[PDB]
Amino acid sequence: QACAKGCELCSEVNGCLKCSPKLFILLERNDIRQVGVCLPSCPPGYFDARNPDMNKCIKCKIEHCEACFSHNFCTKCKEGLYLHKGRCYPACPMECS
Ligand SMILES: [Cl-]
Ligand SMILES: [Cl-]
Repeated sequence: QACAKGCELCSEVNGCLKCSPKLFILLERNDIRQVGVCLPSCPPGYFDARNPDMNKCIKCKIEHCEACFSHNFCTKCKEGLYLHKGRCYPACPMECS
């Protein structure tokens, strides 16, 4: 008992579905069935979404994006860039040096 270590909610087929709140679920949609792992931190280019119940790694390979709510779609760009449909756009508010 009870699931892969660190896993709270566990499926015989898809593996972990909800990690304990310490950890971050990574859901690698690997061909073809989906499999979850529980990680202490997310892999490169994943944003780590924290929530009171749970944490999750969300793919966020968006240049100059600070956060993604859902897979590769930015919900907050770095200061001075403009966010439009999940992407980040310069310019660039005194002057722009
Ligand atoms: Cl990163
Ligand atoms: Cl923004």
